[PDB]
Amino acid sequence: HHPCCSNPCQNRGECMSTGFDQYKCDCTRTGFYGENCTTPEFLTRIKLLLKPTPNTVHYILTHFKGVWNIVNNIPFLRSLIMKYVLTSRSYLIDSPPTYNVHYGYKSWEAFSNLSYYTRALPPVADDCPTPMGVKGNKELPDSKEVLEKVLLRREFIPDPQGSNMMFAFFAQHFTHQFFKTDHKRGPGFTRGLGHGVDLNHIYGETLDRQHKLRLFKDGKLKYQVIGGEVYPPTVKDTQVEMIYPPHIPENLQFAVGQEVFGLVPGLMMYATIWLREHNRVCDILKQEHPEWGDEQLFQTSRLILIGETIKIVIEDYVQHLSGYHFKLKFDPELLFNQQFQYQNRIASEFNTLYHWHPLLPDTFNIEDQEYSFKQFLYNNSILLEHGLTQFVESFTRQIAGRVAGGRNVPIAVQAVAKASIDQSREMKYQSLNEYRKRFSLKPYTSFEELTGEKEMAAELKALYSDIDVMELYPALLVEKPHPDAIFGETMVELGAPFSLKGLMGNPICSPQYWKPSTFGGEVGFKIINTASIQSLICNNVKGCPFTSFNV
Amino acid sequence: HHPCCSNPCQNRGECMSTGFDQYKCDCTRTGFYGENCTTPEFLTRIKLLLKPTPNTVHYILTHFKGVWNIVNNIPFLRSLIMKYVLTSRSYLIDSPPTYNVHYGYKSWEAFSNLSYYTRALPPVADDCPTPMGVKGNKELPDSKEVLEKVLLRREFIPDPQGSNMMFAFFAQHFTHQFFKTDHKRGPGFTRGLGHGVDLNHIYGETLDRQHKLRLFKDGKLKYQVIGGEVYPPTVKDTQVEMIYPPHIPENLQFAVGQEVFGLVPGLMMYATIWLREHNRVCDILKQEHPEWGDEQLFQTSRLILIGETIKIVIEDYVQHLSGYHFKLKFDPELLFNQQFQYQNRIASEFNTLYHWHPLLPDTFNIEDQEYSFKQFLYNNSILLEHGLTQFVESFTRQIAGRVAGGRNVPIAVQAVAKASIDQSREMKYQSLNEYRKRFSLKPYTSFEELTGEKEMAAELKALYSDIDVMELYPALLVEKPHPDAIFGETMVELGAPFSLKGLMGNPICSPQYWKPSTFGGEVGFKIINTASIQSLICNNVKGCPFTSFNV
Ligand code: COH
Ligand code: COH
Ligand SMILES: *[C@@H]1O[C@H](CO)[C@@H](O[C@@H]2O[C@H](CO)[C@@H](O[C@H]3O[C@H](CO)[C@@H](O)[C@H](O)[C@@H]3O)[C@H](O)[C@H]2NC(C)=O)[C@H](O)[C@H]1NC(C)=O
Ligand SMILES: *[C@@H]1O[C@H](CO)[C@@H](O[C@@H]2O[C@H](CO)[C@@H](O[C@H]3O[C@H](CO)[C@@H](O)[C@H](O)[C@@H]3O)[C@H](O)[C@H]2NC(C)=O)[C@H](O)[C@H]1NC(C)=O
Ligand SMILES: *[C@@H]1O[C@H](CO)[C@@H](O[C@H]2O[C@H](CO)[C@@H](O)[C@H](O)[C@H]2NC(C)=O)[C@H](O)[C@H]1NC(C)=O
Ligand SMILES: *[C@H]1O[C@@H](CO)[C@@H](O[C@@H]2O[C@H](CO)[C@@H](O)[C@H](O)[C@H]2NC(C)=O)[C@H](O)[C@H]1NC(C)=O
Ligand SMILES: CCCCC/C=C\C/C=C\C/C=C\C/C=C\CCCC(=O)O
Ligand SMILES: CCCCC/C=C\C/C=C\C/C=C\C/C=C\CCCC(=O)O
Ligand SMILES: CCCCCCCCO[C@@H]1O[C@H](CO)[C@@H](O)[C@H](O)[C@H]1O
Ligand SMILES: *[C@@H]1O[C@H](CO)[C@@H](O)[C@H](O)[C@H]1NC(C)=O
Ligand SMILES: *[C@@H]1O[C@H](CO)[C@@H](O)[C@H](O)[C@H]1NC(C)=O
Repeated sequence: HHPCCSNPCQNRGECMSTGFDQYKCDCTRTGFYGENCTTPEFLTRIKLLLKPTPNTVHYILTHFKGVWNIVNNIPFLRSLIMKYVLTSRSYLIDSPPTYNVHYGYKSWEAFSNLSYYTRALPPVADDCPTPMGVKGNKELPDSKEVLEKVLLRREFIPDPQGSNMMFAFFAQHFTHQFFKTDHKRGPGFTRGLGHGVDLNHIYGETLDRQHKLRLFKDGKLKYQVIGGEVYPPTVKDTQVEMIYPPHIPENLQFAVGQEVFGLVPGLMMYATIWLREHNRVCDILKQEHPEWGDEQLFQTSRLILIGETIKIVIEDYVQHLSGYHFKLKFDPELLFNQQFQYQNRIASEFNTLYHWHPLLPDTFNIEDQEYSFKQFLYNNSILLEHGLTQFVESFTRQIAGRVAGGRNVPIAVQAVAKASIDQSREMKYQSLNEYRKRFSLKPYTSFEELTGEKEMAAELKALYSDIDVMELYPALLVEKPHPDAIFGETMVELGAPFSLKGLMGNPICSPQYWKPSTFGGEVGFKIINTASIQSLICNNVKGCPFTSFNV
Repeated sequence: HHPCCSNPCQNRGECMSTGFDQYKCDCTRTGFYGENCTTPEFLTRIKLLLKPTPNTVHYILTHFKGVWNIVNNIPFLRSLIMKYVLTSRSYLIDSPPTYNVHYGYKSWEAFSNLSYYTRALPPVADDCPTPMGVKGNKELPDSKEVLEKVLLRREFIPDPQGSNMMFAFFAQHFTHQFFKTDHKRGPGFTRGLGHGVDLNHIYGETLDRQHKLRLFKDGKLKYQVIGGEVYPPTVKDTQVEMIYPPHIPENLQFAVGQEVFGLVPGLMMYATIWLREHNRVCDILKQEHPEWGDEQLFQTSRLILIGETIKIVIEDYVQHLSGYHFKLKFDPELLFNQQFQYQNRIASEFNTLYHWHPLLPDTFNIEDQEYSFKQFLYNNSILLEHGLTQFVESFTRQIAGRVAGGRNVPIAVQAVAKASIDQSREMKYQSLNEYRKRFSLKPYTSFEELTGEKEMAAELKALYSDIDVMELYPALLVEKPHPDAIFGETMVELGAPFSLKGLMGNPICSPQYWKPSTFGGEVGFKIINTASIQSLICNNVKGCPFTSFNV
């Protein structure tokens, strides 16, 4: 078998076979040496003695509310802290990207082929004696048994952090610009070739699709007016291909950037809000620049919406998830005297960890109605009937499920949760503990340490035998959550660096783009710098209902 | 007409219209303020006073051989100076890239559409009152007149720097991996989507093409053996599309990575040399890793060849071009504590300035034969008759033509030179002095200052009237050369920053790639770090003939 099956190299050292039975570890720039790169260099000793744990940094940020109140009101210090938040997470992600599902070693093919998701850890070799390498049993536990024992929802568990349905649907809408698995090719492949926040879910992935969605007047996107309200145009009008069941009538087949957004009225809500926003920004730009043509109005509006999106994701969305008392800041300038790569490649593990189906409720509560999954799926009538104002009011009110803590996956989507495990295995993911070490965390020594609890730990020990063969995805869903939090430590420590890179990596955050002239001057720049989830809703939804990401 | 037609913004300020008749300059991070970014900040006023001119720096680097002899032999000093050399340029190229032929303002379409060449300066707006903005006559001079008066070769002018045909054909082969204009779409479009040193001219732009060229045994490329000599395989055997006129014998229809390489036996010489090198690197790696498959052998060899290419381009090719007494070094480690983006986008102006058709001789002298263009074009028969050994010996001995200094473009390729001019105009290039200002050079004040002479200066003045509307491409070919040099100041100052970025930007230069394990261990790594144009020929050409880029 492959000599590297046992994952012998530690601390980011690269394994390489040196014969049928032998390996070598490349220890370059890791700060360690020896056969397995475990012997610390002197300066590394001093850094390991000094640097605080992830769980210490997290306490400070989630406590001392009174001190953060001082810090948040002093611009110099807020900037300084935000700088730290950005740069600490930096060295964790390979940029330029490295491995993918087919390449456990660097190659030009892996670098150059954008159809692949990248990989934070190489896949387990095809010939390894166990699924995880050398440890554990010959087969992993049946995914069905794993799902049923510790993942599936008994009683609904509300998110103690107070996440609402505006948050769950925003998460779904936002992330589906860059998680677009190409099922024709396989789970390690993506159709999101821009690899980040390019708003293709509004504008289309291809220029052909963008042009069918565009009005070609005033920079705008096509739309229709139903009962005085602006909604996306139809499939029959744009000739834009969308995914709908056969029985969905012509008038209810809305056409938007991302082919799947007719699945859920929650997604169509956000699709409508953002289409309105784009056309709203066109109106503003036209006032500032009566001399501009359609193409410049369109392109400039797009850039402004990319900035709004990054702004919102950091300052409302990430802010809410973090539970930090410190006020996060979207300021590209903080990175201007740092080493940082303005480029991104979406990691497969970023997709996997983002399978937050526990967020979904048992029913979808809009006004006085309580819709089942059967009723909610593919029903845009629900949207037209109630209206966007009622959708926002209702979803702002309705609490989401806890993600970590185990047993919170709604039964309606059990097939989807099983697929994340199966697909995880098909893509040959390494173990939870391998991923924890890759992200500077101590491996878990037992299932009890992982769950924080006794009953689930025992199911898992009976299923997996060894903690070092526990899989990443189920673990994220069963993990001991932070105190009163939606997530546990592994989700946060893996998620945040991937997030930082997708957000700050965007070319609009680079010095040559981050100028008022890129956005049509000071007014356009200001739209970016004052954007929020509330203003997005307020500016585009009748009656300006109150909103946020918590109940 | 567009209010930015006159190009009022200086010092890299950005121009933006604010109404039909007004503009605003964006001076962010330029070091200047005021209406056209012409007033220097205090620190800028100081930076200017002290910073040496490019001609001063050029003089220092081409004199004091006795000091450079010391510096070249003290590794620490050599690295310091090279670090300066690499970082002085840097800040001159927009990366992430910005403009293109269709976008004179930043847009997502320009950022993301890899089919375009990028642009160091935005195009002149379509509605400007004169071809170059507002200066000059309503029509530029007839391109045939410019070509005939100041470009076409009367007597052959030899390169006073001693460049040979090994150099000339090296330039053509190397640059045709990234200058691959998509004539189906227009001059501003490329088929080289990898945008740099990917070695697609050897391996193919697409996976379909690569797979047809590969042997699928031991990582190797397919080949044929004619008279005991290894040559590229045929169109018939591989089903690889090549450009050949109908009359070419089947076995002389060689198939290689780049479709136009059958055009010149000169190019097919290097295609054969590099094909040999790849299969040779396979043999070494197979010996090191008898446990590896064909796929890993191929990919690792590819990475090694990319490293070899960059190494040779810096230390032999650029070294020779530069005229420096200082020895340039290929060492990615020098940028690890620097700010630098590991990405590149090929600029249209880099393509334009690289039209060095004056390098070409009047005849091609191999052994005792003198070949005319008509005889040499498409004649791989010449290659087989004489052999690679005689090709190298002959090409090492034959002098190339001077590029600047005027009147040295061979009439055999007059259509190509005319096209360079016509295409510049179709792509709406800004004028020479606009390009000089973009690259930190004083604009030329007269045609006599540009040429250093009187006769061409007078023809150019009668043709163009104003120096401020002189065009880039003809200017590079008539420019007064550096003392006893092949080029003028404008070629070096524009060319060098584009080069750095295309060489150091490559992902193999990034800290996560620049490790022995990336190249299959110390043995792969050392092939890169000891590569030279002499070693390339020595290892792959029968009899190990002496070679170099100068006669
Ligand atoms: C971020 C939170 C989130 C939410 C709230 C959410 C809400 C919902 C929802 C109710 C609104 C339904 C009916 C579904 C149903 C699905 N989801 Co999500 N999904 C979410 C994150 C994801 C992600 C990420 C993927 C992977 C998408 C991809 O790769 O294309 C996904 C994939 C899926 C798939 C395809 C899985 C497969 O077979 O490969 C289905 C079906 N699901 N999801
Ligand atoms: C670098 C020096 C150099 C040399 C030595 C050289 C040597 C020779 C040569 C030798 C016998 C011949 C017959 C030609 C003839 C041509 N060259 Co060059 N070329 C050179 C630099 C270039 C560049 C750069 C282009 C643009 C290619 C593109 O953009 O596709 C080019 C383009 C061309 C074209 C039209 C573009 C196309 O259709 O591909 C012809 C015809 N030529 N050239
Ligand atoms: C990026 O990687 C993709 C996966 O390797 C690759 O897609 C693959 O491309 C090949 C070659 O074009 C396809 O093979 C096809 O052609 C062969 C030989 O003629 C047939 O026998 C096959 O049936 C097939 O039609 C593969 O189908 C395809 N593999 C997939 C989709 O998984 C992309 O081409 C790569 N992208 C780039 C830009 O090179
Ligand atoms: C890269 O940017 C390219 C430059 O615009 C772009 O090429 C253009 O593609 C469009 C749409 O695919 C073509 O326009 C089409 O318009 C109508 C359809 O209603 C047809 O009748 C036309 O024949 C044509 O298909 C343009 O012709 C084409 N422009 C060219 C080739 O110069 C690329 O599509 C962009 N690439 C990406 C990845 O977006
Ligand atoms: C190198 O790291 C590896 C860890 O996998 C070690 O390999 C061995 O570890 C055990 C102790 O010597 C032995 O029982 C095994 O034979 C072997 N492991 C396997 C899976 O074959 C090795 O000890 C480490 N060496 C150093 C210097 O610490
Ligand atoms: C700097 O920017 C330029 C823009 O061109 C300059 O405008 C020009 O002023 C000239 C001197 O009087 C005029 O001859 C000319 O009318 C005008 N150019 C055009 C095309 O309108 C601005 O005056 C100057 N501003 C400052 C403050 O220096
Ligand atoms: C293209 C991908 C980039 C966009 C993704 C953006 C956000 C995804 C959000 C969260 C991922 C998972 C966990 C992060 C939770 C809290 C962050 C605190 C750390 C920080 O303060 O950073
Ligand atoms: C990393 C090396 C780059 C630094 C070079 C520093 C000084 C170079 C001096 C002169 C170079 C001469 C001419 C420039 C014109 C074309 C570039 C050719 C190299 C390439 O095709 O790329
Ligand atoms: C082989 C070159 C063809 C050029 C012929 C047409 C252009 C005439 O051009 C003339 O050429 C003369 C001789 O070099 C010069 O003295 C003149 O300055 C130039 O205008
Ligand atoms: C569709 O949703 C609507 C709400 O307007 C509901 O009345 C109807 O029952 C739903 N149809 C299905 C198939 O569930
Ligand atoms: C082909 O090149 C050969 C030299 O081997 C030469 O004799 C012959 O004239 C060339 N063919 C043409 C069409 O010039």
